[PDB]
Amino acid sequence: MNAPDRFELFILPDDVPKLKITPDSRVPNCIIIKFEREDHTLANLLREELALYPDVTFVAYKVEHPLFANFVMRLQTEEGTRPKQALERACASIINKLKTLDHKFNEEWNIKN
Amino acid sequence: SALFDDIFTVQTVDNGRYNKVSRIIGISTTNSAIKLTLDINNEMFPVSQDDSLTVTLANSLSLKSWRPPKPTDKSLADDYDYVMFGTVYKFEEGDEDKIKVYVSFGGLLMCLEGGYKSLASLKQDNLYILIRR
Amino acid sequence: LMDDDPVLFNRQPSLHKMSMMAHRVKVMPYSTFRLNLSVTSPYNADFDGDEMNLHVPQSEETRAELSQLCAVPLQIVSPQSNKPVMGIVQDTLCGVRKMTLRDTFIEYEQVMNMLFWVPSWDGVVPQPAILKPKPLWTGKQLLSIAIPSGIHLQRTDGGNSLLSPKDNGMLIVDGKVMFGVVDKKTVGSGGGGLIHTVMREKGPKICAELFGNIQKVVNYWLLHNGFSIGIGDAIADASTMKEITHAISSAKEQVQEIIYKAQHNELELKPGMTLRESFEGEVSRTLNDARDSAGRSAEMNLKDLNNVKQMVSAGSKGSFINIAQMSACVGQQMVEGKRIAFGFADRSLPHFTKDDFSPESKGFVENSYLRGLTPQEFFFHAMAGREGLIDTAVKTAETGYIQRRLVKALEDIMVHYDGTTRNSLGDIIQFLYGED
Amino acid sequence: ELAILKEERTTTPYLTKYERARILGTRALQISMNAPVLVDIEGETDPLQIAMKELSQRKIPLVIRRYLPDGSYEDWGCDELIVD
Amino acid sequence: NLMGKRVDFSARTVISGDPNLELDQVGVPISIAKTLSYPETVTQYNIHR
Amino acid sequence: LETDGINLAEVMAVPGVDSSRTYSNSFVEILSVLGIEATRSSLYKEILNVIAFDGSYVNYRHMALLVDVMTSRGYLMAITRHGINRADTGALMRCSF
Amino acid sequence: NTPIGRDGKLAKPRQLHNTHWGLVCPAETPEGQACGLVKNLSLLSGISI
Amino acid sequence: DPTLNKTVKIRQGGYKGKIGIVKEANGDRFRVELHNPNKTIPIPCSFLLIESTHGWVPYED
Amino acid sequence: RHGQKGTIGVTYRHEDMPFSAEGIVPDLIINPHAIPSRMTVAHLIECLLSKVGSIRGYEGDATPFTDLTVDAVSNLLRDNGYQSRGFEVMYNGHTGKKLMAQVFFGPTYYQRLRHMVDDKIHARARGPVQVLTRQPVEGRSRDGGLR
Amino acid sequence: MIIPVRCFSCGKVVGDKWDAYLRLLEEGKQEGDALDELKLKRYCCRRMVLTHVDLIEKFLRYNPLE
Amino acid sequence: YVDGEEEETIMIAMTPEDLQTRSLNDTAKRIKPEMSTSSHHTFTHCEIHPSMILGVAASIIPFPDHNQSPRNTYQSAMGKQAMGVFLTNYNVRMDTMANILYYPQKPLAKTQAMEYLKFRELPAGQNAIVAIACYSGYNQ
Amino acid sequence: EPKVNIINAQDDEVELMLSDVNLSLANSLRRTMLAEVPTLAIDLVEIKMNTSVLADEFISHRLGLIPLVSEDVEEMKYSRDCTCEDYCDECSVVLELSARHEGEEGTTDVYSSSLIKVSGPGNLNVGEPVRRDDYDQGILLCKLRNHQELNIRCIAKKGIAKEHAKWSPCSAIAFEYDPHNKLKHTDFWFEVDAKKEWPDSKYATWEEPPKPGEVFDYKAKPNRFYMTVETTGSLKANQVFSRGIKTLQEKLANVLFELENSR
RNA sequence: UGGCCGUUUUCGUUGU
Ligand SMILES: [Mg+2]
Ligand SMILES: [Zn+2]
Ligand SMILES: [Zn+2]
Repeated sequence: MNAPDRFELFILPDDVPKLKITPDSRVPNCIIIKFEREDHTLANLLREELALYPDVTFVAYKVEHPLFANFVMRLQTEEGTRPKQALERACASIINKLKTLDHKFNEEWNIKN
Repeated sequence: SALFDDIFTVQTVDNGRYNKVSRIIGISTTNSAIKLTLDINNEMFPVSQDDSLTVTLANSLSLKSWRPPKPTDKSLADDYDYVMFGTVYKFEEGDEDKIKVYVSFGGLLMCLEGGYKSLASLKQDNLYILIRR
Repeated sequence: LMDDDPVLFNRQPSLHKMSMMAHRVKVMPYSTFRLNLSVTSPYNADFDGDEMNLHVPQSEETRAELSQLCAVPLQIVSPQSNKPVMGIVQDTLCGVRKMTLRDTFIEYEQVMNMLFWVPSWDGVVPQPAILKPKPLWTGKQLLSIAIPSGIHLQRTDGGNSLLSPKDNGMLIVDGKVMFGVVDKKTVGSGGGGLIHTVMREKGPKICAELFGNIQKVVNYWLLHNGFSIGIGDAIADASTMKEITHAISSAKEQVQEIIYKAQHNELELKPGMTLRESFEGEVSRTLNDARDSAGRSAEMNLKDLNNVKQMVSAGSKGSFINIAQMSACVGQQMVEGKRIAFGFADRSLPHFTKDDFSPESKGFVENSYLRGLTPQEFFFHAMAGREGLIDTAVKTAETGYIQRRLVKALEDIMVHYDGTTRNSLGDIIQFLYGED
Repeated sequence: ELAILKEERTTTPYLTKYERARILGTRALQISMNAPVLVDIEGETDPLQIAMKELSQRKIPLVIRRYLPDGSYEDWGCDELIVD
Repeated sequence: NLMGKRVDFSARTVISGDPNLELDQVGVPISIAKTLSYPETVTQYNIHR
Repeated sequence: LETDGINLAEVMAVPGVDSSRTYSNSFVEILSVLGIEATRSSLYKEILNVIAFDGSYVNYRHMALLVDVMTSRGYLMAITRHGINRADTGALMRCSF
Repeated sequence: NTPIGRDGKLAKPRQLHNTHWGLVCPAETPEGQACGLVKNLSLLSGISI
Repeated sequence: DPTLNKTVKIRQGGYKGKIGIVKEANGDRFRVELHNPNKTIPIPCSFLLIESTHGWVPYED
Repeated sequence: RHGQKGTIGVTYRHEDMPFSAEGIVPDLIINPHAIPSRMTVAHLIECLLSKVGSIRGYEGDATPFTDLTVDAVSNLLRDNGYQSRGFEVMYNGHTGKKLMAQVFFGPTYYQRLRHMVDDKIHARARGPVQVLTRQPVEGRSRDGGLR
Repeated sequence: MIIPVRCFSCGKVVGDKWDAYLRLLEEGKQEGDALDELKLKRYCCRRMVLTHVDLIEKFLRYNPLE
Repeated sequence: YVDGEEEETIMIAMTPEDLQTRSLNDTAKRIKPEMSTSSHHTFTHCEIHPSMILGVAASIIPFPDHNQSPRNTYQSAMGKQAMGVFLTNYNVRMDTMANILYYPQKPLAKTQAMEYLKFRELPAGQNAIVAIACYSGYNQ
Repeated sequence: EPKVNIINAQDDEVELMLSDVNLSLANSLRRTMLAEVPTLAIDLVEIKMNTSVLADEFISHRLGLIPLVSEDVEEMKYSRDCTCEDYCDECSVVLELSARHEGEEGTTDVYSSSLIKVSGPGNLNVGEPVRRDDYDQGILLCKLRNHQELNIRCIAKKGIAKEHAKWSPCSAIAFEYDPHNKLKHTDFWFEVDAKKEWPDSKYATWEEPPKPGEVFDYKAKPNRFYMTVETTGSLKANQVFSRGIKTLQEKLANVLFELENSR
């Protein structure tokens, strides 16, 4: 009787931007990201890689409550790189890794049958 | 910069309950009456009975937020195969020369005996312990 | 209503003033109330279907009073027994027990997460208990990250040394766990626990925050580790079964000989009791002792991997007798303090012959639940359970009545400014409340 | 008669929790119904928050009248009371 | 009806766990917060809200 | 020596017994023989024993307040309709109970 | 059912008894005030006519 | 207002094409109750379809 | 079927929940704490026998006072290629990282209960009052007010 | 009542297989076998077809009001 | 047939096996009572089957000889508030409160007695795969 | 760097081996394809009339689970976003069923096959119900007896498995790694020993058991994931895999677009 | 054109 809309777990309201950044002023070169309409599916993937990078000092996130569809990511790269660049770099890296996996699977399925 | 050093023999190794962690009673080679009791992680740095070890206790590693260790930076540990950061929860001013120093590595405790001359400089807050090979 | 507003909250019966509190509002979907799993004890509540009621102030002065007088933090220590009333219970407790075992290690990325979960976290990672060859942390470090600054404590269990080979005993310095298996005895509602000190030292607000922080951290770690129970937890090696079987045989033989003597007017008469009563008391002591012995044997058999033992040690649930009954033996069934009566003619059940006094013949359940009871023993167990049910049903109403009478009696006594305790008229009952 | 002179006041000078709550609620009400504010407001639009801050500065114009058991009373100032 | 009475501005429901809430907070279904209400005097500090 | 049966006044005069310590479990005889204050102490001890036998504990001040209210007037104000209502307090009070 | 009422709790009427072996369910009974009063015939019970 | 208690559908929005009934028509934001779910949702007057003599008529009836 | 009554706290999509080696997920998740204190061994035995029946494709005989023992069930479950005590390795869902513990996992006979939540939810701002007393009425159905 | 569409646990559609299961049972094959030939390995599906009860025939055995 | 009064003076064998004296020592099964107070036994009746002593709401429970009796009683209690299919003709009957579970399923673990209670023909519960494990702390 | 090795392929079930990718990535792929694969299923059931013994809601539900061939759903826009007034044939595929029984004896059995496509944004291969074979009658929706008639006017739309479990194209994803527990991420319960109790996985031969003298590797990581996919038939397993990868890709691309646009 | 009215008393069953 007070359940949320199941279409709202992924759809975004207009007034709220998909992503929201908050610099973390209590330590240097640290940022906190306020996501929207996302969960472990995206957060875990982003975090794994952004941790694998060399110039990232601290990276973490958390799912506030499974009844709400958004999470917050903490990111703090060394002074060498601003966090935004590190995040988009990881984005590109996974993009290309997935593209490679897709291509290999396509070829493998073609040959297999 | 090393506040202590010695070479220790492993008299007895005991596992008992635990599996990944075990207790070793060691005695120094250079100076007897220096009895060492430490608890170490079998998988992370396996050992066995009758072993010999090089022990150091250095206040720092420079030759506050942590970070993964860059390969560019150098540290005293570079020549040892097991490091444990610690803090001293008790600096006993014991008997005539049975002075004991108590360091806890976040659950792994270390009780040490030795001459005041040997332990005079271990009255500190946080201590690293290094083991060669 | 908007978030953060103050509103009352209640359960029925409202036995002790820790059954009402003033909370804060958070708007959410679905049609149920939700409580932090810690505050269940003061409400003596559980989610097996229980219900709560609510109320709302309609004025600001009332909002002020609720905020300043009935907020949860101020209620943490119970003037009933000058001790903390809430505590870490169930999963958080049984988990933080394992998280603080000496031989649990946490790799870097998980620690990245957990350190961020703690809302009040300083934002400065602590250096690891290993910097080579692999950065590892021990749970104690993380659990400590929860405890705020400027905290002290200590405790000696079993007279252990400052080395603690058993890993018992608790020593906290500046709010950093130096060692010790943190569990009920340290974080329970009992006096002298961590919570007591945090309350008294940093005030209430920080003590409230502490529950949330520890809950978050230990819940997260348990999630990424997880815990379960299974039937094997209620089974032991065949050798222990042989031991316990022979112990049972010995106890039965002892009772046999006790009966043989009592038959022959050779059994010594206990002062203040007759032949039959002393005979029954002796046999009951024998059977209880045999049950306890077999239970301790089965208990010492258990490995530390067994989940049942892990819960018992953690203490968030269960007790030794539970294990003894499940695995070793149900034991003797007692009714109104006496063995099973001879409801029939000179016997308990018609299946046995007349005048049998042996344990089974008057309500000794030989096997354990895992083996499964025999019919007669099942019936005896049913008698015992029904008796317990009746006792609870009767006792509840009488206790309610007595509490009502008392509350009505003292309802007017209050403490004036002069420091004297007077009822309405002005009679003085204590010149200085409680004499202090 | 029922009053007692400030030289001989005997009651405790600390402000009891009940006095705190009553003064806070009273002031916050008055504040919330167009009463003047004796200290600055910067971001705390909540009248209760205003009252809390004003008490923290000891700038609240209210006198507690405590009643002795007999019937006599004494007058303490919210200014003078030692707030913990 | 004098020592006790049925009162206004109340609500009843079931309870459920919530490891992710504060100690002094409580899940409150939306419908109730929509039903109950609290008077609020008009000041310059909340006119817009 | 422990006994079944209560006779407080007579036993203290039996030779061979410390007459300064002997205690009985029926605080009514304590009131009858050893006055009121002894009654207060015996009552408190009995309540404390009853509660604590299981293993529980209660702050002493509360039980002290209970007893000292019970015997404020000087006689056992047994907590029922009789004793409470027999108090000369306001009618509205004793009526509701 | 049992026409023993509830004015005065007692326990002899409510409790189980040895003779019940094989005539009433040792497992079934309601909860609360009726606990122990309302019984149920065993799975081979039979009533004399 | 003669535009109450009539079957109404949604042409645009997250519930595109759901039969609903006008329960409350205070003004400029019509409260319409649906059938598939057990709930009523507000919705602007111009995001609905109104049944008419023939076919479905938008907000001009 | 053994008194382990309980409610539903929150629900999880298919992915977030743990899955066994075979890709299964469990329908429902209960608290281990509830079992040991209550000594409901029959619950565990039923789960075991239900697992055995499902794999071997027939219903089990759980008549009390018989010769069946957990030994036979363990033997069958092992012969059919499973842990002879019904444990089954599970994997986290939020990451897929294994679970350091081995979960007990099987089909158990449940049965929904009549006390739906919405039958009990209630509110009251203002409404009918007893004419005799000018006090709010009693009962949820009549917009009553709680005592 | 009626064989469900999708297995609650996994989601492997099963309802269509019910008739085939009855058919296989007809000639006396043991139930485990029949469940095999349908290719139902995860017992999360075996539980249904083994222990579903058909009621819709019972409910139809009453003459409809039409 | 026999009643309680007639039972007063009859010696029964728990099962047909006892009618013949038995002669092993398993570590995981129940053990019979010693029954050694009468070295000579002359039986006159033998129980049909011990499980017959239960009630209708009690035979639904599997392995009732493996539980703490109050749990048996609790289970008996709620057994009567379990949604399900009470009567085939619910459609034609038109009562005040009646509920039906979409897809009732018989219990995988039956007690032999449920044949005559028709439970396997009219169940009131499902067979669900449940994982007994602290997953995320919401199941406390 | 990422590799692939299919072990057994088929229309529905894929049993492959994925290696050399972050375990986070394999898990997120599993999740996304379980949850975030756009598909087509019945959405609005409009019942002209019914005479069955099954509640109208009961049928509407049963239809909700019917798998629809959605091989071209990727072309179909979201009904939420489509600009048409009411639905259109470019944002909705209309299916209708009207079955009946006649005669006083026997029982009819309306199956999924009796469903019919009325319209749809053709010739996009969408709307058709799935079947194992041609003669395979298929899913059983109801049974009808004398005079009982069933008529319905269904609708489908493009939703995602998040919004309901009918949009799930995946049935049961197997998943595992380290069949011998080299990384030790699990501690094995036992009564006597770990090895003589726990039976071995089916991938046992795919990685050699650790040598008795072998010692722990503290830098070891999970590398080889063996994930065996299956489907209801609404989409080919290869299509499932490729579409999941594409969806995850475009999602990250959206995120990166947001990042760059924010400045 | 605002304004606006739905029983009691029993007994039962249950729930925490
Ligand atoms: Mg309860
Ligand atoms: Zn399945
Ligand atoms: Zn369209």
